[PDB]
Amino acid sequence: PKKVLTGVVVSDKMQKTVTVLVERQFPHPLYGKVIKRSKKYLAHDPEEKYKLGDVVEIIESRPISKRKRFRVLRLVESGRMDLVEKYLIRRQNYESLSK
Amino acid sequence: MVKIRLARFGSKHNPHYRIVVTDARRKRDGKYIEKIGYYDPRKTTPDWLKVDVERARYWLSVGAQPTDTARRLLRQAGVFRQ
Amino acid sequence: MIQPQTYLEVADNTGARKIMCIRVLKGSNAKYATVGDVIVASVKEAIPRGAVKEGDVVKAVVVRTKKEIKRPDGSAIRFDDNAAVIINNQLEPRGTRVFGPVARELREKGFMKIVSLAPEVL
Amino acid sequence: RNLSALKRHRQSLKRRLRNKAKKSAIKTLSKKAIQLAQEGKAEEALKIMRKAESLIDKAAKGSTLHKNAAARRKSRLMRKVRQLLEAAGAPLIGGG
RNA sequence: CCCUCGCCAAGGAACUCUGCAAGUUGGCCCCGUAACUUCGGGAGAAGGGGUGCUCCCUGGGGUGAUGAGCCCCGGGGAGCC
RNA sequence: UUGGAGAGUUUGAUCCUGGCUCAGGGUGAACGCUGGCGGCGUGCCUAAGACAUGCAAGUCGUGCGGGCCGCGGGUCCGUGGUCAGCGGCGGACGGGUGAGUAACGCGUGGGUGACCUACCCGGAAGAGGGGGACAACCCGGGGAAACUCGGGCUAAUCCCCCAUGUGGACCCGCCCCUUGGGGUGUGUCCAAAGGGCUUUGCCCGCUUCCGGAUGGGCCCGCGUCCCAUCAGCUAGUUGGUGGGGUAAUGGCCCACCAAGGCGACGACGGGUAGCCGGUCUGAGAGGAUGGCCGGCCACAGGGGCACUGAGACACGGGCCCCACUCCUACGGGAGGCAGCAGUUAGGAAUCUUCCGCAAUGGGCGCAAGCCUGACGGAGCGACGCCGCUUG
RNA sequence: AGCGCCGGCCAACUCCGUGCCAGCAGCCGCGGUAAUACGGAGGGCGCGAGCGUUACCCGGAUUCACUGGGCGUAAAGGGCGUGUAGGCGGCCUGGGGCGUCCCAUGUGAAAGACCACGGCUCAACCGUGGGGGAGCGUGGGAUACGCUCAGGCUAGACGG
RNA sequence: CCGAGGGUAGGGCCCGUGACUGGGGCGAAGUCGUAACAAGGUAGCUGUACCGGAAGGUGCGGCUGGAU
Ligand SMILES: [Mg+2]
Ligand SMILES: [Mg+2]
Ligand SMILES: [Mg+2]
Ligand SMILES: [Mg+2]
Ligand SMILES: [Mg+2]
Ligand SMILES: [Mg+2]
Ligand SMILES: [Mg+2]
Ligand SMILES: [Mg+2]
Ligand SMILES: [Mg+2]
Ligand SMILES: [Mg+2]
Ligand SMILES: [Mg+2]
Ligand SMILES: [Mg+2]
Ligand SMILES: [Mg+2]
Ligand SMILES: [Mg+2]
Ligand SMILES: [Mg+2]
Ligand SMILES: [Mg+2]
Ligand SMILES: [Mg+2]
Ligand SMILES: [Mg+2]
Ligand SMILES: [Mg+2]
Ligand SMILES: [Mg+2]
Ligand SMILES: [Mg+2]
Ligand SMILES: [Mg+2]
Ligand SMILES: [Mg+2]
Ligand SMILES: [Mg+2]
Ligand SMILES: [Mg+2]
Ligand SMILES: [Mg+2]
Ligand SMILES: [Mg+2]
Ligand SMILES: [Mg+2]
Ligand SMILES: [Mg+2]
Ligand SMILES: [Mg+2]
Ligand SMILES: [Mg+2]
Ligand SMILES: [Mg+2]
Ligand SMILES: [Mg+2]
Ligand SMILES: [Mg+2]
Ligand SMILES: [Mg+2]
Ligand SMILES: [Mg+2]
Ligand SMILES: [Mg+2]
Ligand SMILES: [Mg+2]
Ligand SMILES: [Mg+2]
Ligand SMILES: [Mg+2]
Ligand SMILES: [Mg+2]
Ligand SMILES: [Mg+2]
Ligand SMILES: [Mg+2]
Ligand SMILES: [Mg+2]
Ligand SMILES: [Mg+2]
Ligand SMILES: [Mg+2]
Ligand SMILES: [Mg+2]
Ligand SMILES: [Mg+2]
Ligand SMILES: [Mg+2]
Ligand SMILES: [Mg+2]
Ligand SMILES: [Mg+2]
Ligand SMILES: [Mg+2]
Ligand SMILES: [Mg+2]
Ligand SMILES: [Mg+2]
Ligand SMILES: [Mg+2]
Ligand SMILES: [Mg+2]
Ligand SMILES: [Mg+2]
Ligand SMILES: [Mg+2]
Ligand SMILES: [Mg+2]
Ligand SMILES: [Mg+2]
Ligand SMILES: [Mg+2]
Ligand SMILES: [Mg+2]
Ligand SMILES: [Mg+2]
Ligand SMILES: [Mg+2]
Ligand SMILES: [Mg+2]
Ligand SMILES: [Mg+2]
Ligand SMILES: [Mg+2]
Ligand SMILES: [Mg+2]
Ligand SMILES: [Mg+2]
Ligand SMILES: [Mg+2]
Ligand SMILES: [Mg+2]
Ligand SMILES: [Mg+2]
Ligand SMILES: [Mg+2]
Ligand SMILES: [Mg+2]
Ligand SMILES: [Mg+2]
Ligand SMILES: [Mg+2]
Ligand SMILES: [Mg+2]
Ligand SMILES: [Mg+2]
Ligand SMILES: [Mg+2]
Ligand SMILES: [Mg+2]
Ligand SMILES: [Mg+2]
Ligand SMILES: [Mg+2]
Ligand SMILES: [Mg+2]
Ligand SMILES: [Mg+2]
Ligand SMILES: [Mg+2]
Ligand SMILES: [Mg+2]
Ligand SMILES: [Mg+2]
Ligand SMILES: [Mg+2]
Ligand SMILES: [Mg+2]
Ligand SMILES: [Mg+2]
Ligand SMILES: [Mg+2]
Ligand SMILES: [Mg+2]
Ligand SMILES: [Mg+2]
Ligand SMILES: [Mg+2]
Ligand SMILES: [Mg+2]
Ligand SMILES: [Mg+2]
Ligand SMILES: [Mg+2]
Ligand SMILES: [Mg+2]
Ligand SMILES: [Mg+2]
Ligand SMILES: [Mg+2]
Ligand SMILES: [Mg+2]
Ligand SMILES: [Mg+2]
Ligand SMILES: [Mg+2]
Ligand SMILES: [Mg+2]
Ligand SMILES: [Mg+2]
Ligand SMILES: [Mg+2]
Ligand SMILES: [Mg+2]
Ligand SMILES: [Mg+2]
Ligand SMILES: [Mg+2]
Ligand SMILES: [Mg+2]
Ligand SMILES: [Mg+2]
Ligand SMILES: [Mg+2]
Ligand SMILES: [Mg+2]
Ligand SMILES: [Mg+2]
Ligand SMILES: [Mg+2]
Ligand SMILES: [Mg+2]
Ligand SMILES: [Mg+2]
Ligand SMILES: [Mg+2]
Ligand SMILES: [Mg+2]
Repeated sequence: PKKVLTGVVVSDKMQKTVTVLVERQFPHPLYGKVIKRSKKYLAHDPEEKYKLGDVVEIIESRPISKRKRFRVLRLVESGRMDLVEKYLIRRQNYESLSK
Repeated sequence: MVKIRLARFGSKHNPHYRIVVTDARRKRDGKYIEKIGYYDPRKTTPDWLKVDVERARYWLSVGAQPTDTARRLLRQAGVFRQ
Repeated sequence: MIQPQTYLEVADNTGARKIMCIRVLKGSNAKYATVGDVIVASVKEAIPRGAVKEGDVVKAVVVRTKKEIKRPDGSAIRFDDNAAVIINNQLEPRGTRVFGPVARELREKGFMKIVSLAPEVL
Repeated sequence: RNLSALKRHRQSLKRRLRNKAKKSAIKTLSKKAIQLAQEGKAEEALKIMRKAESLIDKAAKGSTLHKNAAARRKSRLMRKVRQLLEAAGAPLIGGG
């Protein structure tokens, strides 16, 4: 099937595009422990209906642009700004990891 | 075209072909599309020939072309009996 | 009209790019070298790992010049630069190709080896 | 030092002539027809547009155009001509 | 012959105590800019591109009146010698 | 549960910590001393340095028209061969190599309603009527060669026009469907080549459509080394609208618009490496490795480019630039072994300028057959394993 | 018929020569006039068209430790706080079923490897058959623990 | 237009090399002394600071891993 993933919209500052952050767990291949890793997908939103904070599902689709190969499938939940904070606070922290 | 032929396995002075369906442009001993029987030209065992005949008729039915000396080993196994 | 201090392009593959004349080898006190003349020169600019290297004092035959040479048939030829091919003491190029045209004058002066390797002779 | 690959190059050169030649005309005409259809000039646009469409599908018969190119070329022609005529109209001949 | 001045083939500092003198460079706009640093700078570093006229489209300001005329600061396009 | 051994050495002696060392297995090996036979393997790991000579891709007279020698026998005809030419189909496979690449390259699983596919198979229908070019060939000019310029002639499965429309292509409408999938109505547009026999009949072809089969393009999830003494990177950059391009999506390319995209889950940068099936070790977990064989990729002196084509941006095709070498009659011109052998350089070191298309396979052909350094075999070398001898 | 070895590790011991020399050596160490340790010899041990050396890989190395180590004095606790990200997290009840677990099914090419058989007089080599796997797609299922949403609590924590 | 590359100019990283120079490892058959190990003959060590041919010394503060 076409791969479907669920994630939070973290950017809407593009026109007709949202950045949807998808997260996943998996046991570490050697040390066993369940670990998380996340990844941003640029998702096509022709309708500019998805907004910051939306938890959504995106479906792998025929390529729209360089880097956009997913359309937003459908809304799941609205207003998870607490997630968007998680992401943003991390980016903001980066200003402290330099020299 | 897609073809049915003999891929030489075995070893030196000791042939052992696998009657096989492969693309014509493959190499002889290359990746085949499907194995469908074997052939021992030295005839050194009770069954120095074998053929999935139900299959060899499919590939033929759908356009595979046998080699000369494969056509035969398909006649000799009566894939041609009408 | 090449003279000490004159820079010449080098039209071969010895790796020398630019030489500066330090003497015209034509008698006791010659003022100028022209086509077919031999100078002694310093290598002022070369490319890495050639036969020759910056600092080398070499000989070269002038093979084209910006001052026009006149000919007995009333014509003259003139090139856009002053160029010399680096040679050894027997007038043979130390290089193995020569680039650009050369003045036919070289031939009558016994630079056959150079004249033949040249793409054009004018 | 010889081959019939030489022959094969000899021919390529010649096919190339016929091809380039064919593609030039197709572009010359579509443009001619799109040009007309802008200032349309309805009947004349459509006239030339057919002459292109013919020439397109004709190249597509051989190696010049892959048939989908022809399809693609044709589609984009018609889309252009028509939508140009809508700033003025109305379609004098066929078609369609 | 001297002064002050203009040009000059090829070469290009070989002149001379010394490039002395004369060349070069040169305004404005844009790009771009190193060591080092007292963090100001070094910087106009260096280096480079643009520069006329013509037509068409167009943005803002002052004066008016919010407009016209006048004056100011631009932008994009196509061209001409 | 088919699997798990340790030892030497710090002290006068001890226990402990801890490093060093060894016995084991392995290899594309090399070096020494020695060396009888056979089988199967296997052999440039370094200079992706440079290469003398042969050979590695052709075939069809059942597409066409001629030349030259002959056979048949009355200048003309037939028949055969041979040689180019025109026209096919092959030359995009097969063979080499591992330079580049840390990438959707590879691996694994998926997507294409965003796509192509020569020859092969199945099914639907079809081949009417016209016209022309260019070689070969005759005639001149130019060279030592490579060769070529110009004038004219002629055939065809070569080229074009019209006819014919099962169908197919495209715009608009409408129905199902739901990314560009299938159907339908109007308008418009598109086919062709004939050759051969035993000649009112068959064979090989030619055409347009549909499906199949096979081979591919593109896309996505996850996996894929070292340095953070590389911490910030990004202007076609991230998105959008329109167009261009392609078989096809896409910033792949372009114009305009917006100001975005990425990064400690390690961007950017540097270094190293083709990846896998596997291989080697190991009790296992793991570590190491990617030679031979199979799969994919990448490359073809270094670079760029497109043409032809179903397919190439093409190892033994084309163009241009560079580097190098060669030839020559000194005017000019030619090459690309990382195909098989072979030379040279480098190196501790890595093979016969062998034989054959008999076999398997591939290409062209109705077939006979022709070509095949793929392949099948033979040669050299204890290189490896296995077998055998000196009783 | 050759080659290595015979101090210990490590299987194999005596004579002469030499005298901190000549030399051996993988580690410990051998040689300064009675050397099983150097060189030769006899003899012995191990392999045998081979034997040894050098190089490199895994092993021994639980010496990067997931399996499977450590930090008072052996190498090893940050000089101390505060706190961002992260990692981790009490008792009870429901919904979801992401992790997790089960079944089915597709994929997991061929060779190789493993078990059986068979062909070359054996073997190597080679053929036929068998056996599976992780992992990933799909359908169905389970809900204890981890997760997530929702509702309770007071033993953690905070406050009066 | 783009474009292999060529040319000019300025930057960044890396490697090789360099008069001279700084210490480091080793060798050992030497000179000077004896700093540490005993209360090591001034308990030691320590961060810093000034100083001395040299180990070192002294100040300030710290630790006991100090003998009696
Ligand atoms: Mg788009
Ligand atoms: Mg110098
Ligand atoms: Mg041909
Ligand atoms: Mg035109
Ligand atoms: Mg084409
Ligand atoms: Mg086509
Ligand atoms: Mg002058
Ligand atoms: Mg001048
Ligand atoms: Mg000067
Ligand atoms: Mg000058
Ligand atoms: Mg001077
Ligand atoms: Mg002087
Ligand atoms: Mg001066
Ligand atoms: Mg001055
Ligand atoms: Mg001036
Ligand atoms: Mg001025
Ligand atoms: Mg001035
Ligand atoms: Mg500077
Ligand atoms: Mg500053
Ligand atoms: Mg300064
Ligand atoms: Mg300036
Ligand atoms: Mg300027
Ligand atoms: Mg003016
Ligand atoms: Mg101008
Ligand atoms: Mg003017
Ligand atoms: Mg005023
Ligand atoms: Mg006004
Ligand atoms: Mg000891
Ligand atoms: Mg001790
Ligand atoms: Mg001892
Ligand atoms: Mg030990
Ligand atoms: Mg040997
Ligand atoms: Mg020998
Ligand atoms: Mg052999
Ligand atoms: Mg190689
Ligand atoms: Mg070299
Ligand atoms: Mg060479
Ligand atoms: Mg031959
Ligand atoms: Mg035929
Ligand atoms: Mg013949
Ligand atoms: Mg012929
Ligand atoms: Mg190939
Ligand atoms: Mg091979
Ligand atoms: Mg490689
Ligand atoms: Mg990199
Ligand atoms: Mg990836
Ligand atoms: Mg993938
Ligand atoms: Mg073709
Ligand atoms: Mg005719
Ligand atoms: Mg027609
Ligand atoms: Mg732009
Ligand atoms: Mg678009
Ligand atoms: Mg294409
Ligand atoms: Mg881009
Ligand atoms: Mg990430
Ligand atoms: Mg890291
Ligand atoms: Mg590199
Ligand atoms: Mg490499
Ligand atoms: Mg182990
Ligand atoms: Mg590797
Ligand atoms: Mg290797
Ligand atoms: Mg391979
Ligand atoms: Mg390349
Ligand atoms: Mg190339
Ligand atoms: Mg080469
Ligand atoms: Mg090339
Ligand atoms: Mg080719
Ligand atoms: Mg090429
Ligand atoms: Mg290529
Ligand atoms: Mg190829
Ligand atoms: Mg070649
Ligand atoms: Mg001549
Ligand atoms: Mg030429
Ligand atoms: Mg050659
Ligand atoms: Mg060789
Ligand atoms: Mg040598
Ligand atoms: Mg061989
Ligand atoms: Mg054959
Ligand atoms: Mg055959
Ligand atoms: Mg055939
Ligand atoms: Mg041969
Ligand atoms: Mg031994
Ligand atoms: Mg032993
Ligand atoms: Mg013993
Ligand atoms: Mg002695
Ligand atoms: Mg003795
Ligand atoms: Mg010993
Ligand atoms: Mg002894
Ligand atoms: Mg043996
Ligand atoms: Mg080891
Ligand atoms: Mg052990
Ligand atoms: Mg380990
Ligand atoms: Mg542990
Ligand atoms: Mg430990
Ligand atoms: Mg503490
Ligand atoms: Mg600190
Ligand atoms: Mg927290
Ligand atoms: Mg949590
Ligand atoms: Mg809990
Ligand atoms: Mg679940
Ligand atoms: Mg499974
Ligand atoms: Mg398998
Ligand atoms: Mg198993
Ligand atoms: Mg048996
Ligand atoms: Mg098997
Ligand atoms: Mg529950
Ligand atoms: Mg709660
Ligand atoms: Mg409490
Ligand atoms: Mg450029
Ligand atoms: Mg450049
Ligand atoms: Mg150039
Ligand atoms: Mg020193
Ligand atoms: Mg003291
Ligand atoms: Mg003392
Ligand atoms: Mg004391
Ligand atoms: Mg002190
Ligand atoms: Mg003193
Ligand atoms: Mg003092
Ligand atoms: Mg204290």
